[PDB]
Amino acid sequence: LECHNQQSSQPPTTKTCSGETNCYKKWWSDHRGTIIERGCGCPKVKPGVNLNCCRTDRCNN
Repeated sequence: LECHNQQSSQPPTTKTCSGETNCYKKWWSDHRGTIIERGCGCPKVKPGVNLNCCRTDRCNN
């Protein structure tokens, strides 16, 4: 499964995951900025932080 890797405002980078056939994206705004991060798997959705789980390729962008 090929999903994105870049975070925050990085370039369009992807990578193949092994065993894991899922990817998720998490982001959260700060004082005067926005932090973004993606990866494979599906963590727990915590309150205050944005997170999205999907099973689509590069779905975590």
